[PDB]
Amino acid sequence: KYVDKIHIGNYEIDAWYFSPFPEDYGKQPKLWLCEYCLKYMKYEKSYRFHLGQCQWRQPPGKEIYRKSNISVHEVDGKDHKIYCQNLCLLAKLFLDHKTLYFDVEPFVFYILTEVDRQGAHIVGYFSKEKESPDGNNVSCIMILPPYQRRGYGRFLIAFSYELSKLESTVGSPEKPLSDLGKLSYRSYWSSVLLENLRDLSIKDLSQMTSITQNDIISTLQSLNMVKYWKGQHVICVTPKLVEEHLKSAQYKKPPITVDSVCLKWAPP
Ligand SMILES: CC(=O)SCCNC(=O)CCNC(=O)[C@H](O)C(C)(C)COP(=O)(O)OP(=O)(O)OC[C@H]1O[C@@H](n2cnc3c(N)ncnc32)[C@H](O)[C@@H]1OP(=O)(O)O
Ligand code: NA
Ligand code: NA
Ligand code: NA
Ligand SMILES: [Zn+2]
Repeated sequence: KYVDKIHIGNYEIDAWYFSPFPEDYGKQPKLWLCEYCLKYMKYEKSYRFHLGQCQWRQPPGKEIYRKSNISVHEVDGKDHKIYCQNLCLLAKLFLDHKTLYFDVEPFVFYILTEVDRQGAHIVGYFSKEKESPDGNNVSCIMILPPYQRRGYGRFLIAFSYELSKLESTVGSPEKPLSDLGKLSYRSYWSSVLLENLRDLSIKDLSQMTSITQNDIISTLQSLNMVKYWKGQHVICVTPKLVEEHLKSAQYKKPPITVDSVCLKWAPP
């Protein structure tokens, strides 16, 4: 039998996918997770005890972003191994394609939290290879179900590209994307590109946004804003065509935005 339900913080969450918590753990009905250190436990009683003893009230590593009560922590898999393993097992409950859980040393993890008087509460994360041959600026990205559809995922995507910009390089999420992942990246790419054509070659857009030319082209194609002339993709849009898309119900602007002023981060 698999883990099919977790209790974390004040939430109970049903699993979407198999996650390889150890047999005894992963043959318990429900796992209880400390929302701060992500230790997983078998019993309500061991969970209650731990809550009284655990002194963590935020993720480990460095707080590299903080605006109002939104916080991002940068966590090196090498320095912070158990925590990152616990994070990956948690993540795997909601990711179909994640294959890596214990071998966390090659990754850096960016943890999103909502802060209040009690502590910094985990919302989601993304992982990123320290060295990615495929130029992936995201390995996996996950927002916990009770926080989904509220702009946190868009925030993390935007955040991952701010990192890429600061690294002066283009980046793309590692494939295959979930359907939810595709919806979110298509939505993000479209907004960013449209806004850049409201207020330019594909080469220029890629340099300005750190979106890869491939992702720009596929996005522009879905928007019918590219012409194809003898094997070159050429941007073809009118400033009013741009604005029709942005003004429609399709593109909302009530986001949480990444404020570069609140980002404390120097490139690897
Ligand atoms: C590289 C990879 O990691 S691939 C796998 C991606 N990760 C996962 O699948 C983990 C499980 N899924 C998730 O955690 C989330 O669904 C994520 C990370 C994909 C998105 O996070 P969310 O906070 O829910 O997305 P967010 O609120 O920012 O909305 C982003 C956009 O995607 C759309 N969207 C998000 N979820 C849905 C959904 N079920 N149905 C339709 N549209 C959706 C939103 O409408 C929005 O578009 P819009 O601005 O035009 O309205
Ligand atoms: Na649920
Ligand atoms: Na669920
Ligand atoms: Na459910
Ligand atoms: Zn704990």
